[PDB]
Amino acid sequence: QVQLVESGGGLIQPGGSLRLSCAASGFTVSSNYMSWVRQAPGKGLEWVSVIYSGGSTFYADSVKGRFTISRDNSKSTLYLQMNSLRVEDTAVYYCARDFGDFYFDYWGQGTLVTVSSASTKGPSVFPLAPSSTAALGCLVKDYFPEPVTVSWNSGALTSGVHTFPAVLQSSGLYSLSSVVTVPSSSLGTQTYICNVNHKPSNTKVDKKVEPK
Amino acid sequence: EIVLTQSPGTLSLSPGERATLSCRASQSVSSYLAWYQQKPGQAPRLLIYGASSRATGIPDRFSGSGSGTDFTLTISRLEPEDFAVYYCQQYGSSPRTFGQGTKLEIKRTVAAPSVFIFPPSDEQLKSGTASVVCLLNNFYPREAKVQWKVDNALQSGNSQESVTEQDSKDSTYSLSSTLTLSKADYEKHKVYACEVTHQGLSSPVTKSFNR
Amino acid sequence: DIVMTQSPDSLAVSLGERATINCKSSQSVLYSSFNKDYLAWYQQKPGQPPKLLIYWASIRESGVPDRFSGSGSGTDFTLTISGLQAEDVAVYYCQQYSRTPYTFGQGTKLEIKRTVAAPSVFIFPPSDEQLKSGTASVVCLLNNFYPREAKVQWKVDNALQSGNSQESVTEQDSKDSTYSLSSTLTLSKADYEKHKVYACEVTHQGLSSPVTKSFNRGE
Amino acid sequence: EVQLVQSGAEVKKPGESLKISCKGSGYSFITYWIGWVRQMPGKGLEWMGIIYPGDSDTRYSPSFQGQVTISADKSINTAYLQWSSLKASDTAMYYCAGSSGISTPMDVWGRGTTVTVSSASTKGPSVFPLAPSSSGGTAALGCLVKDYFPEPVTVSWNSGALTSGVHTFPAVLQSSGLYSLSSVVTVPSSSLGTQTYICNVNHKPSNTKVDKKVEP
Amino acid sequence: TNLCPFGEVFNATRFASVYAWNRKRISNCVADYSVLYNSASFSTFKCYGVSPTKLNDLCFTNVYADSFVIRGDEVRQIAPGQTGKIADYNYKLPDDFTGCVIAWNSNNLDSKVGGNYNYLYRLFRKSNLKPFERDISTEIYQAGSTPCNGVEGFNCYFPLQSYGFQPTNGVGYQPYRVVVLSFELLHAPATVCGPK
Ligand SMILES: *[C@@H]1O[C@H](CO)[C@@H](O[C@@H]2O[C@H](CO)[C@@H](O[C@@H]3O[C@H](CO)[C@@H](O)[C@H](O)[C@@H]3O)[C@H](O)[C@H]2NC(C)=O)[C@H](O)[C@H]1NC(C)=O
Repeated sequence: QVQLVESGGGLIQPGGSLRLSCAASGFTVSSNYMSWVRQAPGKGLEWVSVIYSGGSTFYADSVKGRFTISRDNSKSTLYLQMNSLRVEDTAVYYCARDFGDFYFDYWGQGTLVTVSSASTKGPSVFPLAPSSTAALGCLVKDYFPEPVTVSWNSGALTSGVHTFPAVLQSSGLYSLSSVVTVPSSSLGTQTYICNVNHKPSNTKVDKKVEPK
Repeated sequence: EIVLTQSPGTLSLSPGERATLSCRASQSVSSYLAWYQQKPGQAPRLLIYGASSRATGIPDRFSGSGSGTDFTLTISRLEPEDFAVYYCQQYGSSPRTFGQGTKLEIKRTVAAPSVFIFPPSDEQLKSGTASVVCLLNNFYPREAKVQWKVDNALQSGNSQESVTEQDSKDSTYSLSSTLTLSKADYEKHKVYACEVTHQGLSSPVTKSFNR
Repeated sequence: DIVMTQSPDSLAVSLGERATINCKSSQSVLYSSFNKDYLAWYQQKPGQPPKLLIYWASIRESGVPDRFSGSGSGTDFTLTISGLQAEDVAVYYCQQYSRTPYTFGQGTKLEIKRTVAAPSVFIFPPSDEQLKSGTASVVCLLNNFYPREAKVQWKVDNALQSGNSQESVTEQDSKDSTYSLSSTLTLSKADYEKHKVYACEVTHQGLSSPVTKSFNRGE
Repeated sequence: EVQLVQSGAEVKKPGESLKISCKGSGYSFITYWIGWVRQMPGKGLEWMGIIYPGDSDTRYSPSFQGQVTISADKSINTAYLQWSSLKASDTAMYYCAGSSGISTPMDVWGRGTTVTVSSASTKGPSVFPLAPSSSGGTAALGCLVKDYFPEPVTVSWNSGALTSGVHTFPAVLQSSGLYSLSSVVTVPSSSLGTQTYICNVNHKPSNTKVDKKVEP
Repeated sequence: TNLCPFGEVFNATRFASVYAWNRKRISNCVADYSVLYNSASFSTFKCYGVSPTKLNDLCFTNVYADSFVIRGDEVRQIAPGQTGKIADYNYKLPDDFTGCVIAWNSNNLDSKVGGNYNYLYRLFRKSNLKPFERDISTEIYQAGSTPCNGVEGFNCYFPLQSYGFQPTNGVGYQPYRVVVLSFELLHAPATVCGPK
């Protein structure tokens, strides 16, 4: 079993610094090639940097002189020090186990790095009341940056949950909706709560959605 | 640098059929190529390395072929979970480069969307803005026309659309259209309607409410 | 990063005598276990590209005469010319090539040291053709003198001139090892006709007292 | 033996780009690195950089990093040195020097390429006599070659026949951006009435030929 | 009195794999380096700290000539202060290297239709090689905490990889024969001099 877990992503102003960490288990970090691969939102994959099993490091031309890759054998962790960040550096950064600087056989789930001068803002949660198979949902509006996680009645309600991808409004903020499919029998006898979490702004909102 | 070109840009097949994906390179790389599968919301998974060798845990139905600057990924007896973007990556020379990917969706029987319309909440209405949401739930194919009609007048330019990924089980889509208006503009009209045009509907379906 | 300093800046050696040029290095110029000082000497004659004379601080290159010898080690190096000839008038540079970036010395000017020769002084009033164009130029000529050091001052009605003169000096002659100098005083036509006496005052080591050549405007 | 051939002299306005070349030939050229050396008028030698033509392995001096680009074309044994935007301070002579390997002395040198960067335009010289005046048997006369651009100017006396006693001074750059020059001759004082002396000034860049007689 | 055997090295029919690079000890002979730098078959002749044209009039206690075959893209790794798979794990030059690196394309000799897989390079090593160090180990590379017991598998990689030399590949992919000249002065009696 192999695990790669990235951390350290978040909002950062242009020209700032951000340091990414990748904890690894199931193999010896100091004995393997390791790489960082980033994927811009909605676009393809781009290789960023590699560290050889012997410690030698290489970087893509677009990030050379600004990024530094390193490892800590005692902590079994891979680091990516990012400096002089630019708007075009906004991407999901993947930790990847590299086989001899050829191909990436294991990948971490990735961490999101957003480079922008915009400020963090918590979302506003509004109900989507049903009317008399029924449907209902919650509206998550005016938050920045990504992401937002939505759940219904803690983790109880999972079937029929549709959380749409966020849209970027002309105001520069993101909006998102999560809807569920439920029978008309329950009405208000069964209580529905949507749980909205926005970690960048530390916002935790529970919204009761009852018919009107 | 070496540029990798993938064809088709997107692909659509039913379960149980065979998928053929292509990848061409600017220069020959002589089997120094690999294939990756990236399902939505998840990291890429290695499928093929060396243009012929399958990675551990990969079913035999996935097959890689080709050499030089011609490469092919063959996927036989498709399943609904095989919907993902497939990338080819070369390591013949530095820097390593990827393809732009191939979007592969899973076909199914045409399903009629279930249309729901949500009037804006009262708590939102106290803040000076109004949002009206129209829901298209569990439909196939993805192509669908959503038109906002307010007092039978076609409204444009103040709505945004979001559509979910293919469901893992029934391979259905879900679409939401959000009409955004100020509070003053919201109360200038009486009837808000959502008209949905889809292949699975004999005639367009209209869902409306009165403010 | 390695700075090379040469001593002296200018050298005057008589024909057949010994010329000594020193080069000081801010750091050692070794490269490896070869135990060789990566130092070079170059010769640049007037109007000519540099010519490599000695490499590894003592090994003269093919074709270089035997009077060229290089010595020294560590941070002190010396170039020596045993039999000085008129052909050897040039600027000599020391260069280190142990590592990049390569660095040259500032250069050492070498000239023939002959006996003192006084200059012959001539003064030329502006031509009437040039006066018609609105500008006046007065040229003072110092011919066939040594050493090159000479003080040329312009006095207009016994008033010292500043900023309106330029001097030009020839290279050392290959036969008599002498120099020639020209000083040109440039004035507007209006400024030229407001004064009468234009004097060129020359001071040189070979002159007992300063020599003055002068003329009167239109006289 | 390796020989280096450089491109011709360049006269450019400030802000213009420029690329000069240095092509090498001869046996053992495969072992040669091509370096560039700058020498401003009347100053010393400055090492700018060096390149190996085979793989374009280029090393720059820190004083010239980012100011110039050094490249090579291994198919024609030519090394280049180019500026994106020229300044007036770039006026200098640029030599290319070859060395058999790096961290070795530069044993072969090109003739050099003169680069002049100035806002001045091409202008023909005005030639004025330096008339003799009265002696001691020795007479001095000359020609004033004033307000020309660019370098160089050739000056000869009696269509090249008169050479003894001729001193053609190096040009001086005036504050106007134009060059000025003088040439003088030593002649017997008794020949002023009989002999006639003419200075021949030719300025190729402006297509100017002036034959001026210098009489007392 | 006897010619130094440079021809046996440069003109050898077979060259060694870079991980197992050959070394020829040159001693007690007169060397004529002019047959090297005056040649026209070489595409790369890079020397550091010494001029080949100045080698015919110098004496050394010993001279070493190392030969191997690598890709064209990896030729730039055979140089002082360089980094990469070849420079770190197969053949490493010192930072103060004093000698010459000579390379030439050998696609006709070392490449065959269908691929010449006889040339190997080391792919995995826990630490970089020391200068002028040869590591010919073929033991399974242990990439995890579990001992491999000599069988390839998960976290157990064979340390060597094969070049896929095919004549129709690009220039960077084509085989190149490399000869590296090392000159040693041990302050002992010198026996490798040029002609007098
Ligand atoms: C490896 O073998 C090659 C031949 O494939 C050797 O190159 C040959 O070297 C000889 C000298 O030993 C050259 O002969 C000389 O040729 C010139 C004319 O170019 C002539 O003026 C001389 O009198 C003499 O005959 C010969 O040209 C040269 N051939 C080629 C194709 O370069 C090479 O020397 C061998 N390597 C070593 C390290 O000995």
